[PDB]
Amino acid sequence: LPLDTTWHRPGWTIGELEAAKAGRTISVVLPALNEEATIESVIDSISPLVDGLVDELIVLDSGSTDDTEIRAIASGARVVSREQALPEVPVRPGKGEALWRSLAATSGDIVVFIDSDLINPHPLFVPWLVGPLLTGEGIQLVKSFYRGRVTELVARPLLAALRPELGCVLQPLSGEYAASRELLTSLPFAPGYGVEIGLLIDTFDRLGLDAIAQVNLGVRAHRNRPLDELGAMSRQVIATLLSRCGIPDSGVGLTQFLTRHTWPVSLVDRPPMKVMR
Amino acid sequence: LPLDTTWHRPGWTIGELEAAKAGRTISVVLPALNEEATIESVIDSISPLVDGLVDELIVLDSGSTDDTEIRAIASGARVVSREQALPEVPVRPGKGEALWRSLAATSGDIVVFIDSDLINPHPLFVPWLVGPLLTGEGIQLVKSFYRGRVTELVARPLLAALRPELGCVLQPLSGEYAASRELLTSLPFAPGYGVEIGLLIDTFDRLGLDAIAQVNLGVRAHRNRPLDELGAMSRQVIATLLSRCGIPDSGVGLTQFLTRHTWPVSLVDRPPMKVMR
Ligand SMILES: O=c1ccn([C@@H]2O[C@H](COP(=O)(O)OP(=O)(O)O[C@H]3O[C@H](CO)[C@@H](O)[C@H](O)[C@H]3O)[C@@H](O)[C@H]2O)c(=O)[nH]1
Ligand SMILES: O=c1ccn([C@@H]2O[C@H](COP(=O)(O)OP(=O)(O)O[C@H]3O[C@H](CO)[C@@H](O)[C@H](O)[C@H]3O)[C@@H](O)[C@H]2O)c(=O)[nH]1
Ligand SMILES: O=P(O)(O)OC[C@H](O)CO
Ligand SMILES: O=P(O)(O)OC[C@H](O)CO
Ligand SMILES: [Mn+2]
Ligand SMILES: [Mn+2]
Repeated sequence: LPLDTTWHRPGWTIGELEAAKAGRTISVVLPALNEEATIESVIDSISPLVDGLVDELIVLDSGSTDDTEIRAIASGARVVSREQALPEVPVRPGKGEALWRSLAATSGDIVVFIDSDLINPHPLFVPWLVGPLLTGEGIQLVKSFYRGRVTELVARPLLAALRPELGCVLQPLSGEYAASRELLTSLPFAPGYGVEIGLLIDTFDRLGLDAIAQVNLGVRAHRNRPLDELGAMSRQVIATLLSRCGIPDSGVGLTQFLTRHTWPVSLVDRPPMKVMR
Repeated sequence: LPLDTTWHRPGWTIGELEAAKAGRTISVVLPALNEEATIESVIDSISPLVDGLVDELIVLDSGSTDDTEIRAIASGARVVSREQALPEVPVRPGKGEALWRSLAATSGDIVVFIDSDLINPHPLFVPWLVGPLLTGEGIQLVKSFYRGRVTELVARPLLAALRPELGCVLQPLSGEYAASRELLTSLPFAPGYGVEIGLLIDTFDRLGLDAIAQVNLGVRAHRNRPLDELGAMSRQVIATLLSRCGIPDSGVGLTQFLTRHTWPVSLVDRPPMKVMR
């Protein structure tokens, strides 16, 4: 593949990777909205790395109203609200907002994102993801893949239509990935569920494929959302993808008939966090 | 809805509808590719209308290699191959080809399409669909709806993005619909699975919503295809939708990793069947 792809279990040990840091730091961010059932398992999969390979782990709590925050705290995680991450700026809804704000609440040269709704995640996710950033050259972004309705019906076919160079990316919508701060604070952040696809297209347009790697995380399980919520997610993915391709989006939310309901869509990106410096 | 929508069971009787024909004829087309398990049930749901409300029923056999044709014949249906429908023109693959060719093998002023993979279809499908064409004014196209992964994730959200006026169409991808010959032979036909969405957008752009109605057919069951085949279907739907919206499509087929496989996509429409006159 024209895309650096690690097809089998990476061979790097935790101690090698740590040596390879060479003064660089690593932050881990778990965005979370109402994931009380899974958040503790995810934090626990990663907290053993802290003060070693990982210099920092935070939960970016994105407005949870369940026990996400208390359970995360009881697992020893630093929990940061959207408001605390960036208090001069009023909070908008959606995942992209949470991730963008997380840049202001972390200081790692490398930032790793892991969804907090994962079912029994491997403790090597973070080592496997930072590998190419640490030991490669010019890699600034690493995507995960795994053995994807929105992914297989919406994002990959749309990429084939409009950015076929990215056809080799197996899981463009993957919530597990790592990237340099220099890259992330230089890119705008799409709102809502548009954030991954925006980052991928923006990264590629700006640095080309050679700046991107992907690593196999094996098998993945997570919360299965209802079709209607996916419809809304897909709508936002489309809105962001069309925008990156110079195509005007109507700005009209998807409507569904159960009576009538209109879901929000946003055509507004957050600017590169750099301007907030 | 700005779209003429019949929300409950239509009240027209078969005898009223027949009276309303007023010299107009009605053709029914069942496109079929390897539907031996369901084809007989579908034909039988409709053949009682023949020589009455329905003047003509054909199965457009689209290259079947199972018992579709023999079973359809044994149910008393006229079976027409792609080659027989239009023998001067070599056959291309896909559904859109079959439907376009079916225009050459029928002569009804009204043409009704019904998928041949339906599980126990109602015998009133055809009466319910021709209703607005017979008793309305200016209606040239009638779509069905029902209580849709490609539909809900790809087509409706893309329509919301690019032709939001069509947001009120509940089942844009529905295989059950009827339209005037005058309309159908005036429109190009998208290849493969692009044919429905192309017809809807072309119809709207040319006649506006007032020329379109939709009728509730209740509940629908059909063959559930694997995700990868849907991926390919979605790719073609996207290709056709982008084209109708003036957006250049790469022409690159969707690739999937199981090793690598590329599915065909086509950017070539068939012209209005009128030019073949
Ligand atoms: O407003 C939100 C919505 C989600 N999340 C968190 O983000 C993660 C992913 O959200 P989820 O609802 O599980 O998304 P998915 O349906 O799995 O969507 C997939 O595809 C999306 C589009 O790229 C990605 O954003 C997701 O990370 C990816 O898992 C979860 O941990 C959530 O807790 C927030 O923090 N705030
Ligand atoms: O090359 C082909 C492919 C399909 N068919 C027939 O067309 C009908 C619909 O095909 P199907 O594979 O069942 O499509 P769906 O997955 O159900 O796709 C839905 O969405 C598509 C995109 O609009 C429509 O074309 C379909 O009619 C609609 O049911 C079936 O009776 C097939 O026998 C052909 O005749 N030739
Ligand atoms: O929830 P699924 O089964 O529709 O697939 C979700 C993938 O992990 C992300 O698109
Ligand atoms: O086969 P489904 O369940 O994915 O839905 C199919 C609809 O009838 C057409 O998009
Ligand atoms: Mn999830
Ligand atoms: Mn079907």
